[PDB]
Amino acid sequence: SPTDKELVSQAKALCRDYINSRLIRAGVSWSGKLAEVSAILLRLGDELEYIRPNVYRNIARQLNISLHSETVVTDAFLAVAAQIFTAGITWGKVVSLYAVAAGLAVDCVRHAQPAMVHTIVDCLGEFVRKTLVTWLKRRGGWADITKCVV
Repeated sequence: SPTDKELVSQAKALCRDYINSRLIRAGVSWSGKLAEVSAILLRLGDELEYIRPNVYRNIARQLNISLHSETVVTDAFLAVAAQIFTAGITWGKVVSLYAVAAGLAVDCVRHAQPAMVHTIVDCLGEFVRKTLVTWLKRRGGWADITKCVV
């Protein structure tokens, strides 16, 4: 029965881990239950990019991002996050939120804006806190994502 504070802290730690996996895999990272969740998240995110490459691969081009400035990335992330959930919350939609955040973060890092990753993580953290946290607690928390596969 996690608290809202813990759920948000885990949301940001899961974001950092997912992003770190993607940066390392993209080749631009030149620097228990939780690990289970991270592996599921990466798996479901990858499946999303596999099935819908035109939407989740090349996030920056999809959103028409030219400058990787802090206001552009933050407004791009928030505007997509708002549209993702307008019709309800599901685990698949949460996965899509992380996939958008990581696609943006990879593009920032490739364009000499690695400082932006901290901002993306904070934006996802605050969006979860204000939009999703009560739904997560009804599911039993992040561990419920293990029910998204077998």
